[PDB]
Amino acid sequence: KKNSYSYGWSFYFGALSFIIAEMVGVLAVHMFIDRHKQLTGG
Repeated sequence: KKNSYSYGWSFYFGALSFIIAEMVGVLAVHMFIDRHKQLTGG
């Protein structure tokens, strides 16, 4: 006990990649719904 292990570096890059990929996905759904609403009207 009392080892004080650190999660250090690029494990955080995996975490940031999660956040970035999810923001990408939600913007993709934005593009779908707006692009379909464009061919709705007249």
